[PDB]
Amino acid sequence: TVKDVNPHEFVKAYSAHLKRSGKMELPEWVDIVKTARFKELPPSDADWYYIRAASMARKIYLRQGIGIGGFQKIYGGRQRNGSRPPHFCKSSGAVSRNILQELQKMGIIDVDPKGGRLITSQGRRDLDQVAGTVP
Amino acid sequence: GRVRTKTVKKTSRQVIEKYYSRMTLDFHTNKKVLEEVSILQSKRLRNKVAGFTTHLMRRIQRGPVRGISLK
Amino acid sequence: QISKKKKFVSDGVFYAELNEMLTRELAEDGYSGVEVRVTPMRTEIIIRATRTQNVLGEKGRRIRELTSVVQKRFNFLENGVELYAEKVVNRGLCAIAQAESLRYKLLGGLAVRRACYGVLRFVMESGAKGCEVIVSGKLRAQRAKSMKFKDGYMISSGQPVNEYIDAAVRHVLLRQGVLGIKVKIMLDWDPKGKLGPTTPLPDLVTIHPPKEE
Amino acid sequence: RGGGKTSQIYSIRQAIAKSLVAYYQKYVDEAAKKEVKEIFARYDRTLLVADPRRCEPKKFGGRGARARFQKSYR
Amino acid sequence: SRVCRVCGNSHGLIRKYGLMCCRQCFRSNAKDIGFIKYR
Amino acid sequence: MIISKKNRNEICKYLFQEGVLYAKKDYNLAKHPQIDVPNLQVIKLMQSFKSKEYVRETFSWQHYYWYLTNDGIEFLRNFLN
Amino acid sequence: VQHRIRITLSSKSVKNLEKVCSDLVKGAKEKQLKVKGPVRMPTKVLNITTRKSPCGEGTNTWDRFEMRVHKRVIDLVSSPDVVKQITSITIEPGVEVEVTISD
RNA sequence: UGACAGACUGAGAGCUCUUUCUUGAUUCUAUGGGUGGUGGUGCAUGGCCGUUCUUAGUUGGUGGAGCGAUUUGUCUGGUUAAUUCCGUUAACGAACGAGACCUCAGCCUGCUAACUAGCUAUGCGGAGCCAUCCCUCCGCAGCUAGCUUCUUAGAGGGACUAUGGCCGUUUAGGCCACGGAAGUUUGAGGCAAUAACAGGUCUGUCAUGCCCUUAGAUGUUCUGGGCCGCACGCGCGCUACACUGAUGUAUUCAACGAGUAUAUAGCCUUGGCCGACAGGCCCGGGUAAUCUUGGGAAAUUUCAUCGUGAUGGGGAUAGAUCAUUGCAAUUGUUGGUCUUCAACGAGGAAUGCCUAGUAAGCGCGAGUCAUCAGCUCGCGUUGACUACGUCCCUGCCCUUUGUACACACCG
Ligand SMILES: [Mg+2]
Ligand SMILES: [Mg+2]
Ligand SMILES: [Mg+2]
Ligand SMILES: [Mg+2]
Ligand SMILES: [Mg+2]
Ligand SMILES: [Mg+2]
Ligand SMILES: [Mg+2]
Ligand SMILES: [Mg+2]
Ligand SMILES: [Mg+2]
Ligand SMILES: [Mg+2]
Ligand SMILES: [Mg+2]
Ligand SMILES: [Mg+2]
Ligand SMILES: [Mg+2]
Ligand SMILES: [Mg+2]
Ligand SMILES: [Mg+2]
Ligand SMILES: [Mg+2]
Ligand SMILES: [Mg+2]
Ligand SMILES: [Mg+2]
Ligand SMILES: [Mg+2]
Ligand SMILES: [Zn+2]
Repeated sequence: TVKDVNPHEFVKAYSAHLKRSGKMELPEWVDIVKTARFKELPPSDADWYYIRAASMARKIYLRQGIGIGGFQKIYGGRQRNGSRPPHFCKSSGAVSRNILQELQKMGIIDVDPKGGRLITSQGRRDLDQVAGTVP
Repeated sequence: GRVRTKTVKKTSRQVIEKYYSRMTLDFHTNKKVLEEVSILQSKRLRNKVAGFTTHLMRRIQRGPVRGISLK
Repeated sequence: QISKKKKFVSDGVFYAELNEMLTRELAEDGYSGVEVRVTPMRTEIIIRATRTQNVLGEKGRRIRELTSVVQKRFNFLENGVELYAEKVVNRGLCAIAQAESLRYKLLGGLAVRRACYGVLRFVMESGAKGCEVIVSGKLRAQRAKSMKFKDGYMISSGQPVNEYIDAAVRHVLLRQGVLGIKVKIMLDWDPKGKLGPTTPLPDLVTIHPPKEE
Repeated sequence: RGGGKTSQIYSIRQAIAKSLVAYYQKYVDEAAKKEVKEIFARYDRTLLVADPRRCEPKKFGGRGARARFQKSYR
Repeated sequence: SRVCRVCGNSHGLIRKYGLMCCRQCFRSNAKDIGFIKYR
Repeated sequence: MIISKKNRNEICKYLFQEGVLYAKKDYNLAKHPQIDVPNLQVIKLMQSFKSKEYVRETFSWQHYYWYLTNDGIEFLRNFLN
Repeated sequence: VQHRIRITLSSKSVKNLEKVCSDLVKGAKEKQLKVKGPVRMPTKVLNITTRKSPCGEGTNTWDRFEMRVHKRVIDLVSSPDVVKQITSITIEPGVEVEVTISD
């Protein structure tokens, strides 16, 4: 299944799935937002939203009940403060919330009582289907 | 540097004198014997005193020796 | 509701504050310790001193006052906090009482060396392994000097210092300056527990004599 | 679990090695576990024995176990 | 607006765990409170 | 010190019932517990009774412990009792 | 008639705590009660590092102070009166006894 | 004694004045005397700390030598990290320091246990699939455990140089080696002698002598300013000078700690929604192995973009603007957004720290704290080069020796 495929080629395969599998909405700020306070430029690849989606539905598929203030820590990283020492900074909550809301508006994941987000039965199904098709 | 100090050396000789018969040439049994005859405040002190008594018996079983007076 | 960390820290702070109080009142009384034992519904606070009559006073008016004010300051439930007055088993093996004695002799005007050897001899006659008395300050002169009086066994490094040494520091407000008294007392091995520590010195050996049959 | 990436890899190494030794100990044979023990312990003695090396604590007067703050005289 | 409970001083105050003592009074009373020097 | 007769009256009645008293050093606390007064007067009339040895004082390291004395109980009885 | 009684003990000294902790367990072993304990919880070390000098001169040297706090739990099934019969023996100084009723 | 309206005032200080209500022996006036003082003096002191001093050193009793100061003991030699030990011996017998000791880390499928730690099996739930079962990956619940390996913390055990070889009075010891978790005292700390310093601290202490002041105050409190000012010299540092890299994806592995009734949701904050960020609103947990937090850290790994260019290295200086904390942010508290793109091309003479999970690299926690960490104290992560010596330089210990030094060669 998903743990038998390398997580790089799998995310490439899934992020190609959501592309040619129907569609989802895409905000009217996707081309301008940096995805993190500490980032320097927006994501280099124009097809990053889908990557960020395919990489992100694998998080809920291997875990259970992850909020947004946990995804911000997931995709946060090192922030360099110029002449002061660098520290750890969290990414932006707007993209994190929006991709989950879209996965809801496709039925891959759903919000969870007791808080958090959980993979759906059908969302589990297509992830293992696509996993079956990765070299 | 593993020089044994005065307490260990003195106690080793002075326990050799009192019980020559109940000691032997094995370290471990000598450990137990020394635990059955004297009151020491650390396991490391016991292991050190028993280690100095065991080769003292090896050289006693070899030949003569200084101040300890075996009957 | 209070956590465990803050509970234990407050307990220790209470004991520190209480003792640093009770060393002001029971000064010319031989004060020698306080112990806070907590029972259900009650907290016993055994004061111990060398002259229990003095802390008790006349028909216990002083102990009544102490109980009442300890209750009121530290917001104990009323009638929940009580004080007692035990007496130190050996006055001559406690450096708090001995330092206070020396303090009072000094402030009386007694010559320094006479008082210090008096303290020394009393501690040695009460069965202590050794004693050390340090007196420091302006003794007879404008330059400060210190005199050390020693006797018997005395150890200063390692772990047993904590359990085999009883030490006390006390100021003297003699005219024209301040004197410092340091009293160190080496206690002796007492498996009973009444007079000294139970565990022997880390370098001490006991070969049972070779019984014969 | 625990440690870092290299430390986890070495822990897993030791896990396969000691697990195989214990399996041949308890279920296969005492002689053919000696075999595999000798092949494992001729290559590297720390597929079976772990490193007692730990991170030495830090002491004041410098930022590190052994390093000290740079000293200036004038 | 935050002083040592033992001396009412304003510098080197230890507010951790709720002590509220200055760094010198805490040293003088550390053993009585129960803080042991192990290492 | 300028204190109303009512305020000192309550300081003496509370000094009566138990005989013991404490303040803190916090100056201008503005409401002593156990009795109604800004905690300045309490200190400042114990500062009088100490001078007349009606009360024996322990500075308690700047925190003010007061115990009524056999000499001052006889004075204070003729005052509110 | 049988509840779920949890008795929690805290101390600064290991041995004085473990004496009482064993005493309770054995006092509840004579009554053929279900004693699920003692459960040991991670020692909490309260640490304060302070400069030795009062005046800031010389080598900067520190002393690290520590309070170890130990947390034991004993589990019982009984009525609160039988346990109060048991947790009424002589308790060493410094030990906290804080019996409650779990859900 | 308290107070209205204007002046007085920064002031809504009845401070002071115009006006006369209010209040009653608490006050006022002088003498005396106390009191306060982060006032002076650390060269009057106490306590504490640092250093001499990281080394092995120090001292009585009795006896010996000397007129005496003094000396021996406390030593020729071997040995030790050690005034450690063997031994020698006008000394014998002892006291401290070293060691022992205590803390942490290292081993234990052995003991005690554990629903506030989990692993295992079985059941039900999902998803894949030669599909019906089996197989794999997760979820969930218990009277599953002949469960405690992993986690926690208690009791103990374990190493003693024990065994072997060689060197050595073939003593004390030393080197080598199998074994072993471990064979530098296993590693790292805590503790730590005599004698001393005119070392630092009166600005920690209602610790303190003396002096000074004590009302027109050096007391206390309020308001505002400074402590941060800037031609310049110095010390600890942070960021770098790039490709063994920067940027942008994907990927994802720790430990030590922390969480005051914190007001009526409040300290740490999960979860949901709004927002590009900053930040906000709502429903909540936790006084805690229970909730934050299996602490989903960074360096690192991965695939792209850059291409030897003061470049996309570097991020100083500065403009505009938003938000947060706080009673108040101005000489910007701090955090965001866009813009501005300085020196710096691996650094002269000099100089510091370092011998293994160490140096160095990387981030995290706590202290300070309403807000502010380039600091300090800890913690894990990645993990080497070199040496296994010497007394050349800087010093230290012991002996012999010279001395016109004794405040002692800074003589
Ligand atoms: Mg860096
Ligand atoms: Mg002032
Ligand atoms: Mg001085
Ligand atoms: Mg001094
Ligand atoms: Mg002599
Ligand atoms: Mg003589
Ligand atoms: Mg003579
Ligand atoms: Mg050591
Ligand atoms: Mg001082
Ligand atoms: Mg001001
Ligand atoms: Mg420095
Ligand atoms: Mg850049
Ligand atoms: Mg990168
Ligand atoms: Mg500031
Ligand atoms: Mg901080
Ligand atoms: Mg600082
Ligand atoms: Mg000459
Ligand atoms: Mg001369
Ligand atoms: Mg010269
Ligand atoms: Zn203080």
